[PDB]
Amino acid sequence: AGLVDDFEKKFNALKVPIPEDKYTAQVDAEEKEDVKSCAEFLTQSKTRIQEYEKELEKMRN
Amino acid sequence: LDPVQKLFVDKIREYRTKRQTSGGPVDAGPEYQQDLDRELFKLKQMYGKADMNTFPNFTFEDPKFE
Repeated sequence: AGLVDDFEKKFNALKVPIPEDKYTAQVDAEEKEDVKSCAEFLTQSKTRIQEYEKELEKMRN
Repeated sequence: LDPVQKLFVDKIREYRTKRQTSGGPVDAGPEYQQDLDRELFKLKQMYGKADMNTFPNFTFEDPKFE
């Protein structure tokens, strides 16, 4: 006896650890590559794309 | 027969006697012990040699991620 009581109090009083990030810079590494997708690549690309449409109009016509 | 309870008396007596003279295997003598000692070890084997008067606690970590 008294062992269970020891373990009991210690268990109820106790908290176990937690597990934690190695990486929440990945979260951000996105928005940077997302800048890559849009502005950097988007804009120059967008301009080309648009032009072809208008182009196609006249070359249909 | 007729004695119902007078028999139970006869049985009863020795139960108290042994308890009020506790020591070894109780009037049994060593013979109970010799079995007991093995049996107690065997049960330890079923749970391994982990102490039962200790409280366990450890930490736990992390691995590769994506």
